[PDB]
Amino acid sequence: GRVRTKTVKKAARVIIEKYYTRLGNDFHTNKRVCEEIAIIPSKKLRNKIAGYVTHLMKRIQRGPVRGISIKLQEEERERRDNYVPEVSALDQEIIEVDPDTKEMLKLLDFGSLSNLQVTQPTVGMNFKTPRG
Amino acid sequence: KEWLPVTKLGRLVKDMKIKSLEEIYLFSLPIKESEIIDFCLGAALKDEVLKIMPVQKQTRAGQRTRFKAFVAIGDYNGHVGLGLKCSKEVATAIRGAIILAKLSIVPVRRGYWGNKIGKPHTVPCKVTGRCGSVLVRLIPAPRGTGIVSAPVPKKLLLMAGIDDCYTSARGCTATLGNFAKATFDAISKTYSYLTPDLWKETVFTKSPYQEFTNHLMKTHT
Amino acid sequence: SGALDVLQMKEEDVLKFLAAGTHLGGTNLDFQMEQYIYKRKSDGIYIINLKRTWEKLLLAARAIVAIENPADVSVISSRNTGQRAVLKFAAATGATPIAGRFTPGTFTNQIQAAFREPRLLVVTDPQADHQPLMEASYVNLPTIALCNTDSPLHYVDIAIPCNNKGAHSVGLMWWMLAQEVLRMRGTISREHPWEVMPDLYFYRDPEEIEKEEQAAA
Amino acid sequence: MQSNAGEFVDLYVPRKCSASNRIIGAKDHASIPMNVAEVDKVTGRFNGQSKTYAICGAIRRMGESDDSILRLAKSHGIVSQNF
Amino acid sequence: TKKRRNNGRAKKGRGHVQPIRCTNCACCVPKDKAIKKFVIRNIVEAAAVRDISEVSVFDAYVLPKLYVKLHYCVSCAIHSKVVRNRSREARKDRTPPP
Amino acid sequence: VRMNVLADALKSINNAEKRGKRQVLIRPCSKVIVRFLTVMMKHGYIGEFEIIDDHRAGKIVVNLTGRLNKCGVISPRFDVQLKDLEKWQNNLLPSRQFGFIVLTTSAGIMDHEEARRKHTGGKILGFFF
Amino acid sequence: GKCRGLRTARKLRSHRRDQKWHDKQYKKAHLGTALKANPFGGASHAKGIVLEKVGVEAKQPNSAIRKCVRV
Amino acid sequence: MRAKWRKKRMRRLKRKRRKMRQRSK
RNA sequence: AGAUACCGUCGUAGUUCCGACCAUAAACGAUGCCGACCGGCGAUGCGGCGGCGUUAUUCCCAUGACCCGCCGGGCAGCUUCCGGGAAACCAAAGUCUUUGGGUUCCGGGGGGAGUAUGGUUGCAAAGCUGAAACUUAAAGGAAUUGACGGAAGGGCACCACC
Repeated sequence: GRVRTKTVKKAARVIIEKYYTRLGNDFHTNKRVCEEIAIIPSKKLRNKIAGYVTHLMKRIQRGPVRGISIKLQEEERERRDNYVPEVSALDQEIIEVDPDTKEMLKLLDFGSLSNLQVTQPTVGMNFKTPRG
Repeated sequence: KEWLPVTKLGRLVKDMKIKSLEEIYLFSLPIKESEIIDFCLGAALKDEVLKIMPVQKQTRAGQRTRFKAFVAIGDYNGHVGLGLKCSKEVATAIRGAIILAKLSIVPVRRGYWGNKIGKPHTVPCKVTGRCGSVLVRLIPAPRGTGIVSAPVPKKLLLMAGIDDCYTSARGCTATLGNFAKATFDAISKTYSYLTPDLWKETVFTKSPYQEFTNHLMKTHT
Repeated sequence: SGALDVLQMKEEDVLKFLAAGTHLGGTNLDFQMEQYIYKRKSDGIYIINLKRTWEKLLLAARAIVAIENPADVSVISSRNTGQRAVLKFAAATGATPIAGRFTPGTFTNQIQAAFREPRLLVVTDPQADHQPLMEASYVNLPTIALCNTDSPLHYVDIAIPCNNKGAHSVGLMWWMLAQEVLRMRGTISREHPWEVMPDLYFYRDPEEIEKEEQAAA
Repeated sequence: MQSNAGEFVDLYVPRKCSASNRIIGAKDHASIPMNVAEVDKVTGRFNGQSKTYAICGAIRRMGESDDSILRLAKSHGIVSQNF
Repeated sequence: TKKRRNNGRAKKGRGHVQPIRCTNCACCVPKDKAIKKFVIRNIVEAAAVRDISEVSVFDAYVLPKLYVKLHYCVSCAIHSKVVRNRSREARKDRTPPP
Repeated sequence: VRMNVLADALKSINNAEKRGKRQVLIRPCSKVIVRFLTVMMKHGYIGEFEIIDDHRAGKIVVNLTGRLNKCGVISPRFDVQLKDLEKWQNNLLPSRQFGFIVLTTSAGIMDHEEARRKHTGGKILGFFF
Repeated sequence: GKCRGLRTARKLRSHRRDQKWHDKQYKKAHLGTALKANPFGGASHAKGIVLEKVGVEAKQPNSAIRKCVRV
Repeated sequence: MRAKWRKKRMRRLKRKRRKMRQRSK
């Protein structure tokens, strides 16, 4: 029966978004930081916070945290800011084109193209979910 | 008192960069600040409370009796509103409802009945307004009449500066909750009503979020 | 967009709208989508007329350019399909994104910290991202939507008819949207293709992030 | 707006819907200015002038804004006549 | 006040449907009005079937099922907890939960 | 059945205003409808229309703007003098600036104001503002 | 008026002439049943000889004797 | 009293009221 | 306690058919009827049309059984700031102070009372028509919060249990 309170959880989240630098994985490293970055009149309330901090400091190293938005999560977008892969689905020369879509391009400028491949329409039209 | 404003609409008001709230009723942009009204129309503003109505929700043991202040508002030249705020004491609701009255002050269209000569005196059409079952219907009158009405819908039509009017309240006007709002809606449907005056096609002049955008880029983030 | 040969649907553009799966529509038809549809296929699929896909997005780019401030144009995606697709628009264009969880009450409630008072909204799915549409209909906030054959044209002012359901169909319809705004503002010329790849905008499946280490090993 | 003299006698002339012609009230908050940026025939870029079409709140919840904005730009010289 | 849109029943263009009797009571409740259940069930449930396969002379004889279409009156359906009161929006769900 | 053509055809135009439809097909085409619609055209509340000729009663498609608030008929056809006309224009029109009661005078179908100039009343048709 | 027709004055007047009797104030002032049963008989006042005194008890929550007079 | 059984008691007594008018014929 | 009650066992008229009477029901959709107009969609029922294929008598077609849609009318449905309404709700209860498409019946605070009386039909029970005296500050509709239930479901506790 050890569920963290809102003066422990929020109080921890205010530290981590501000102080990602000073904290770490180990408790005793960032137990003593809470003497500097918090003015707490309670030894018990300190360990409750500083303990939950480390549990969230193990969650920035495995994923993102819910109530966080840091320079590392600006850096997270920065890494895939220009993620350019191998030539994707818009570098294809044989593409599946539906035959009745050949009519809606023939009416436009695009009668017959270079890098398409046509198919044939599917008889025995059975698409609907059976009623019930 | 400062009022360091929050909204983009209210940010332009304090700097005296919007000329008046005549643009605000053109672009239909919501006055969600209470110091835009006290800035402009606060000058000749007279705030009078209609009703003090306690309401009792039944609790486990005893009653929780709150109070309600139906506050009429308006300068005597072309603007009125109605504010309803429910609070547990008599000093909070009266102070609180004037703010919600100011947030919903509307322009009233006054004009002319019969010969269209002199000062604007009356409602320029037979507007209607109905909330609940109350049906207060405001008609243009001949000049120097006074508002021939009940104590309360006169009390708001006096505040508008609409001197000449013929009222015809219909339904349960006993409940002053529906009787102040229904008369208010009628003088909120004066500029909702297309008269042949308004046919000079409206060209869409530049919005104060477009007009003053460079002011709205280097005063905040 | 109207009988200009410069903003004509180019030869490089149709083969992106074929390969992505944007002509591939739904089985159900909203009555106000006959105005954006050619003809119903076999297997009950609606062909979105890809000229009537194109023509709308150009004015939708005129709309974003018509806003002088690039910042206040909010861009919305709560469904994962377009969360990255709207986020890559944000940095390039100079706009503000909503990449999952729009807080109901941001535009109306002042004293919420996230108080966007925007001037224009861009919406992925009107059904999924329905929450800002209401608040967009509570302040004078025009509504742009990347609509579909299934999605309604409700509370939206310009519709961009897409297949906004498919994974790689969404980000391509965001890339063409992101291009056309930067083209008009004065980044890109209509002689050369834009260097930024549309696959950048496609939302990467965390199932397929567990693959690429082995895929090209 | 005229009195018998002729001068503007009311305190503002309100907006009027570009789609339906029914006027836009002082607290119709669901109303929309909608500016469209003007494109040069050859350059393909913003000029400085702007193309404006407003719709009242009663039409956006009707679902006929993007039917009317479509027509307010089909034969006003923005979007293709064939379309 | 009109609690249900249909009048607690499922006739809309008849006026008269012949009543089939209750099973728990014998209340004359109309056909559409009655909460109808159709039971499709083994004649021995789960514990006895363990044994009777050894007493069955034939090569793995699958049992006959027992078919009861129950006709509940509304005072009987809610006595035996077949049906159940629902919230004002939950009322209108005609979807039978598996 | 349809017992008033000037009512049920102009009940059809008012639903197309309140919705906001650009044009409306009003199915009966009587001699009274055209000379009603013209007095809304000549005063310029509605745009122009055309009467579709089949070998039946015709059909009418009217180009509507949102300038028309309400087209309101009066049934039956009540006789109106010139002093009684003052009371009709009171309770049935909004302001005494805009809004017309059209009525079938001996001189032909025209608004109350032209019947006031020409000094000849008749049976009443309806109003429009 | 449910009927509005131009020659319907002999049903508007005749129906009004019928349904006015369902008005409880009208029928009271126009029958010979209420007029006769009035102890005064269409009078504003009346003299009368006192022939006993009645201490009439007050109706509901107010417990008091309303000292009245039989006349 | 149920409006049905009030109606029944008014009927039983109408049958009685008629019987105390029948004896004078 | 008592049940000329609920429960059980018998059981008379009744239930059944034919021939007459009777004319009333929560006869309810508690919503008159003919006409027009004003949203969307999935269904379905009947008729007719148009549209690939599947199987059916193969001996190819006429044609069913499916199948995609369309149209006409009916039975309801689903959604919606069309709009209304006191609300619950309703594409009708909408187009209604911005009040008139036509027409029938009918209501006028609660009781007294569908009572008295006459008239009238019925074999009778009773039906239709139908008051008044006197009486009274409410009767009521819808919804909200609580309390309560010999209502349903979910919790907590050695001042409960195991």
